[PDB]
Order: sequence, then C-alpha cells, then structure tokens
Amino acid sequence: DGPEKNYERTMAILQIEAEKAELRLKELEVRRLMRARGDGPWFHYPTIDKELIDHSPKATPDN
Amino acid sequence: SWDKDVYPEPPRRTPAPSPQTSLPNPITYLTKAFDLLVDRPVTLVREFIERQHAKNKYYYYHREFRRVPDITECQEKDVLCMFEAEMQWRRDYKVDQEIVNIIQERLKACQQREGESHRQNCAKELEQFTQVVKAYQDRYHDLGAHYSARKCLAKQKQRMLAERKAAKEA
Repeated sequence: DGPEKNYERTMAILQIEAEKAELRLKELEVRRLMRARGDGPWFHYPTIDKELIDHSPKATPDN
Repeated sequence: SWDKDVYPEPPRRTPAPSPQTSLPNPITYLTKAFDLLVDRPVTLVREFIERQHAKNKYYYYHREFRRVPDITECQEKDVLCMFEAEMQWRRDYKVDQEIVNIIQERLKACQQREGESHRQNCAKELEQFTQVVKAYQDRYHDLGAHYSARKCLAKQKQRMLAERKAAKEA
C-alpha cells in the first residue's frame, strides 16, 4: 500500500475511534445524571398506574 | 556524484615527483601494471554496462511533503489535527538526525584529511559540530522512548520559561 492510502486510512480509523470515545464519556455522564435525578428514560422505576383507581361514587361520601 | 556543497572538500595539492635516486621506483611500475591489468578491463566492462543503461532510461523522484499545522495549532484531544502534526514532527525528527550525521561526517573527514595538523585545521568543522549538536540536544534530548510533538513542545516551553526568568534577572 502507498503511504497516502495508509495515511488517510489512518485518519478514517482515528475519526471513528475518537467519535466512539467521546460518546463513551458522554454516556457515563448521562447515566450519572439520569440515575441521580430520575428525570430520564433510564432508571425509571415503576410507580402504581393511576388507571387502576375507581372514581365512581362510593357507598359513603367522604373518600 | 554528490553535492560538493553539502560535503565540502578542500582543493587537492599534490607534490610533483622530484626523485633524487638512480634506482627505479617500484610504485611507478606497479601503477602502470595496475592501470593496464586492472583499470582498463574494469573500465571496459563498466562502459558496456552504462550503454545498456542509456537505452532503458527512467526516473525516480524525491518525495515532497507539504507542510501542515504544528502541534501548537492543534486543539487538545483533536486527534485528526494531532495526527497530521505528529507525523510531520516525526518526519522532521528523522531529517534532523541525518543532518547531525552529515555534520559528523564532515568532522571525521577533516580529521583524517588534515593528519597531524588536524587540531588546528579542523576548527570550523569542530565549531559547527558543537553548534548543531547543541541545537539537536535542545530539541530532542531527554524526551524518552515514547517521544512526541506534545512532549517536545512541553520541553521547549520549560526552556523558554527558564530563559525568560534569567532574562528578567537583569
């Protein structure tokens, strides 16, 4: 292979590995904030579904 | 065959023969024997070979490298620029090594050429060797096996700071 092909092939390799590296660090930071604050799709632990509540008038009036 | 400016050579001053003896000089006769027996047949063979080379003539070239931004212009962790700057620094590092080799070859040729007078007649060769080696030492010494343009730059900045302070002592 010529030096240019190897040279520019290396730039292509470096670009991909640097884009993967930046995303790996961002993912760790995003996971740090999602887990600590609970305001994202991840670490979304379930709470009771309010569709289970019955709102029909009850036998007594205070409820 | 080579550049006479890169590898300078003082003019050759040879005495003329001035014999003071009746006896024949063997070197004179042996020189003629060598020229007849060795030089001429060796010269005929080379002339034949060069004739073949004048029929198949083709060329090769010295690769020319465009200059690219140095490591000083690269943003931290910007590999794409760091890569091209780093490769350039490595190329110049290897060229600087051979420059020091050239200067060392000049010094060693002078020492042989001047003989017993070499201490006085090789001063300009010795001074230039000192200057280039000093420059080479400043650029590249103590970088370690894992050298790089980044490490080379850090070494310079440390020297530029030390020189700046010593200047500020005035």
